Amino acid sequence: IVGGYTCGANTVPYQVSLNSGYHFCGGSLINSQWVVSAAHCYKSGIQVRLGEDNINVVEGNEQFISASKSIVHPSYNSNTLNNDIMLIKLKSAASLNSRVASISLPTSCASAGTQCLISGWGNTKSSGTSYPDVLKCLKAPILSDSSCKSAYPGQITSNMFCAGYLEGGKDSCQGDSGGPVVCSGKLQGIVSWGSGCAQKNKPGVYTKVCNYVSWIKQTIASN
Ligand SMILES: [Ca+2]
Repeated sequence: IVGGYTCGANTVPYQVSLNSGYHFCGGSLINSQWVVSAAHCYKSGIQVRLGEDNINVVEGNEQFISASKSIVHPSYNSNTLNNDIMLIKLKSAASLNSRVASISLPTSCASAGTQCLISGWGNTKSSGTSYPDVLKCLKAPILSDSSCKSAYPGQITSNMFCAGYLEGGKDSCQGDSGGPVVCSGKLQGIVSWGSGCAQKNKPGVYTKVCNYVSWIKQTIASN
């Protein structure tokens, strides 16, 4: 997250870190046994880390649970990042309390202009590299589909939306991928891609979760 703020320990209780010896992506807990992330975060043999604030220090609310199964969306295209969504099942159920909690799936798609909370452990610099240890947060609006497509001609599908600031300065970034965009208390987006970070007229691009609720629910119901 570039231009954000320190969230506070366990203030984003559905935020998880995907760990394969090191943090490499975010994700969102959507029930006690399932995490939703980006398909471009796929890799074998990872551990899901819940209850994290400082990802390099054991602070006493962590739950570490290995993944039993990954399911990349059946139509994921890594060249275009169309359908950049994946489900991760945990080997055991997380224990849910105020500091570890699931985030509700949307019942409708959030409109441009809705303010949302974006969070992750990704890069905090737009020209340079500095990775934070504690979770960072950004409050940012969904941008119109027209400004999204004008910023990224030929690249925005109906499974994507833009959020952030066309003037730059505030954005998600590398290492935030797979993490949440939460609006009015529901999971509306997944940190997916963008050109650089916090650049002018290159806002963040997010997987449009509301398109995938039927697939998520049916998948969870059979796996
Ligand atoms: Ca920790």
